[PDB]
Amino acid sequence: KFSAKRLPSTRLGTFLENRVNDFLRRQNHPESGEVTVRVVHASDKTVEVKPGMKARFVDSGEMAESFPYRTKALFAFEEIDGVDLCFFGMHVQEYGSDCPPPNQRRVYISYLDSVHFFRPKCLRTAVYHEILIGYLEYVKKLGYTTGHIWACPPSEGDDYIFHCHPPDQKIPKPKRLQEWFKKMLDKAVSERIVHDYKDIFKQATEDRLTSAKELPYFEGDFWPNVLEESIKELEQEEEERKREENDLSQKLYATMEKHKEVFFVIRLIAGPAANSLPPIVDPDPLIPCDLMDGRDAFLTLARDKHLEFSSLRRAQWSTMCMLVELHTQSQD
Ligand SMILES: CC(C)(COP(=O)(O)OP(=O)(O)OC[C@H]1O[C@@H](n2cnc3c(N)ncnc32)[C@H](O)[C@@H]1OP(=O)(O)O)[C@@H](O)C(=O)NCCC(=O)NCCS
Repeated sequence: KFSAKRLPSTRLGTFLENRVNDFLRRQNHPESGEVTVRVVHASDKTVEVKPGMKARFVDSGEMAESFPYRTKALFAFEEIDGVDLCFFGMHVQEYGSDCPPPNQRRVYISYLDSVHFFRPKCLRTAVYHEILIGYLEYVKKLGYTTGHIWACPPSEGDDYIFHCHPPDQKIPKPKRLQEWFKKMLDKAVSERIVHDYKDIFKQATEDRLTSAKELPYFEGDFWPNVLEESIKELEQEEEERKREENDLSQKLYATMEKHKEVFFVIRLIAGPAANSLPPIVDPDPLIPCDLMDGRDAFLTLARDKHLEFSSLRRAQWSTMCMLVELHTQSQD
């Protein structure tokens, strides 16, 4: 059988689904189904500093040329009427205790995506939040100190993870998505999972950040590209001054303040306890899976095989195909 449940389990997946199903049992809703969470990709990667920053800080020996991280893809499924539905997906980047500053003991949510067919409807959002809170709960247990989120909804017609969303699934505007993450984080705060959280601007200020090299630097994130753009801005200004004869940090602080409400810095472990921690040891094995290495492969598979997630029934058929692919691609 190629069911969701028969996908190879992990500590992380097991931890998440157990949290969600305990939550569902507590709600005792007659329409809810069993939820399965599976990590379907785990691999070692590195993000390398782009030219501008390498020139400024890497060649200077002030900053590592690259940072090692593990990427994970995980999906949540719901069984209803004995039928699998994939309804939530998320890719994360995890920077371990071996990672150089400024990235060590940090996790970053690359992207998350959903299709709105969870049953019952009235528990959908709560379940998403339980997945996210459990994730923060879990990495906090392993010893990561900080979580990072870039609250950015997809542009018109773009799919983050699931090809062809339901036409009537509304896409939240920035402010709504922002409030959504806050509600999730506030729950995590009341559960003493999250210590506190701040926008990127307030965090930098409190941390007394003085140099771009101090900003966490993640694969595909907003900040490495604004830094490259900022540096080219400096170069062109320098050229203006050249003609006339014939600060990075202040550019960054300015950009940080401008877009502060989109970027969350989430403190899992703060203060002293964040300083005498054992190495991070991840009990889960690597999980090679070309289909789920970042998001393009699955979008591409979906397009190629016409797997839409645009209705409940289309989503379930697509879910079956995805699962068959995940099962066979694993098999040797
Ligand atoms: C982020 C996400 C998982 C949240 O799903 P959610 O828990 O159902 O919350 P939403 O904010 O989307 O929807 C909540 C309600 O607001 C409504 N809503 C959403 N966007 C809206 C909009 N632009 N205008 C008016 N209403 C909107 C929804 O219809 C929903 O109504 P309902 O509860 O009465 O059914 C989902 O919106 C999603 O998958 N978005 C695409 C990917 C993404 O944005 N990822 C975040 C960046 S990493």
